[PDB]
Amino acid sequence: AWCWASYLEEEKAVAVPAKLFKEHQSFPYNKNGFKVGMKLEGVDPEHQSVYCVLTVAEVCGYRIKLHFDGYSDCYDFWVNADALDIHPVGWCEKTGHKLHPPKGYKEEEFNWQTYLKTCKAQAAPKSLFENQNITVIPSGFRVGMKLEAVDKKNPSFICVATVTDMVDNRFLVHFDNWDESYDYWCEASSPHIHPVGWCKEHRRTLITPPGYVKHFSWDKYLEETNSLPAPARAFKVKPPHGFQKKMKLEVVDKRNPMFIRVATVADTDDHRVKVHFDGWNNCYDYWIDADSPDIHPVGWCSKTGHPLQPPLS
Amino acid sequence: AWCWASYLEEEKAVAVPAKLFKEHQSFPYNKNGFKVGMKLEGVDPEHQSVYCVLTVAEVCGYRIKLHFDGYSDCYDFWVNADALDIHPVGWCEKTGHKLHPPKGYKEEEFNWQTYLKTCKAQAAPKSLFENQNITVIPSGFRVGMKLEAVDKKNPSFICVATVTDMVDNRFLVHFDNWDESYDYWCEASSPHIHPVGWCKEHRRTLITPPGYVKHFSWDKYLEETNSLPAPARAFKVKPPHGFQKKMKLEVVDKRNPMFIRVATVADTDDHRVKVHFDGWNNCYDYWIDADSPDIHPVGWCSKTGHPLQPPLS
Ligand SMILES: [Co+2]
Ligand SMILES: [Co+2]
Ligand SMILES: [Co+2]
Ligand SMILES: [Co+2]
Ligand SMILES: [Co+2]
Ligand SMILES: [Co+2]
Ligand SMILES: [Co+2]
Ligand SMILES: [Co+2]
Ligand SMILES: [Co+2]
Ligand SMILES: [Co+2]
Repeated sequence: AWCWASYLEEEKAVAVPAKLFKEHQSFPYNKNGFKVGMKLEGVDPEHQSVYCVLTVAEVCGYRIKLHFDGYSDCYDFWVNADALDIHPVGWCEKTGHKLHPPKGYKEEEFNWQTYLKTCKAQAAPKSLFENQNITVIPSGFRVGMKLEAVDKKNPSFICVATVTDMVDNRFLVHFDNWDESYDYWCEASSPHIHPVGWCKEHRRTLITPPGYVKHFSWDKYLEETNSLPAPARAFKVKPPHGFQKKMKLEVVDKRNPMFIRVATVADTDDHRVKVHFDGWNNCYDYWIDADSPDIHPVGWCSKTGHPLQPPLS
Repeated sequence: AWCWASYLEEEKAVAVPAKLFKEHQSFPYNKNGFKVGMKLEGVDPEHQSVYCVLTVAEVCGYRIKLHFDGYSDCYDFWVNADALDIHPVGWCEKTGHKLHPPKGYKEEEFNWQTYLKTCKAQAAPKSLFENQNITVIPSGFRVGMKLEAVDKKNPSFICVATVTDMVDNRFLVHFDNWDESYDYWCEASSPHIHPVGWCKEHRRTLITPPGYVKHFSWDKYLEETNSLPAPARAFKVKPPHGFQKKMKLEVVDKRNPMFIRVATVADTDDHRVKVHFDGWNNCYDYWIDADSPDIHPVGWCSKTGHPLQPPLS
């Protein structure tokens, strides 16, 4: 019978200290009020500019598995009870964002009120959303501003981007003249964004928009698109995460995300940790942002009622 | 007879745009009120924690050559009329900083009033100091806070440092357990400073203080020295400078600093430009911070009454 106490002893090891985990990573303040069958609205994680109709398909401790109504279960995904890119039924209508209805339906005709009755289902209550009354820190970022952004789907490339929306303390990065498939949400301290002129001065090759870098001028482009660059003072410095090699923690199995496993910090860089699942081969290691809501301190699973997968026997 | 107009034409070249130069680099707002013989107080540029008695030895356009009273002329140095690390007679006494008197004198016995009469000289008036009433931007930096700083004298090395003083919007970086010879003044956006934990996560080797990195803990050290780390949010992002290769500008000859020469941006990095003096061999090129008060737009010398050395014949 395995426990963290004796495991730390035998292994002569140490946990990543609790104080290094941020609010969404650490022990939650409250219970998981979500119930299977509850419906809500959510950003499609692979199409981050798109809002979708979602149902809680499963609940596990402080986490929920969400399902795209009327679509295949292969798209299902797990987030914690306090996730940021989920909203209550009605939020899209309230804020004027476009809501993708379930499969078979027309966007115009969809009507939550009738849909909830048909499905004999309740919407998750508004109290559950940790994002209903977020304290808005002042920011230099505004919709329309341009900048230089890593393509998260191809992180080798830095590209011309624009802020196309803002919600609470987050904003949506969109790559000019590309499909919205590559959009992503981040904040002002993101290590994946830089002011215009960054690439040139760091000897990196800026990917310019399709239909247009050996000539490209930011100035000409800003002028022709009647746009402003995000001011440099708007960007913030990402605090060092302080995670060290060999420290222990609990982390979601990216590949079988129903599980959380005992893990070790194998490696570290300026904004990522390389996680190793104890007892597994090293080819199951992987890199994840050190601020990720899917890594947690020792004890998280216990305190929140989620099973911890012990080290592979 | 050489002029910038015809030189730009013949060379088929372009000036660095005026708008890229910062306030201390660009055309000044007022004349140079300094006069030879005027006395003042100044930071010793090679010992930046030390204040010294200085005399204006020469005036050229908007610049002044300053002399350390009673010491060798080899120490003389040039700054612009609006320099930051010069202060009026009496400033050290006003602010409680230690003033190094001229050679031969005792620090305690030195007395500006009697010294000015003996030398039959006037102190530069307080109006001349662009630093007398500087608008103080709010900052997270406070005296005592620790951080990681490049050694500017050996910029290969990042080392453990502390903020040991603050004046207007600048602060003094001091390397723990080293001589003060390595101190230097900077601001919150300096590319030479980073929060604690930076080095470890960027695969750099932090130089720890003498008398103490394969074991070093920032936490233990902060605790034992009863000190706080400068918060990450206090650091700011250095705006890209926008200087491009082949662009023309005017710049001080670092090696014979009485002269300002026609120059070309030869190379660029994240915070520096490599200047080339037109007509000279490439072995006279050198690197300088792109925010340096010694590089200026085409026309600076004309408008301020400083001679421009044309391209070497
Ligand atoms: Co569709
Ligand atoms: Co577009
Ligand atoms: Co797709
Ligand atoms: Co990254
Ligand atoms: Co970094
Ligand atoms: Co002395
Ligand atoms: Co010291
Ligand atoms: Co010395
Ligand atoms: Co440097
Ligand atoms: Co940089």
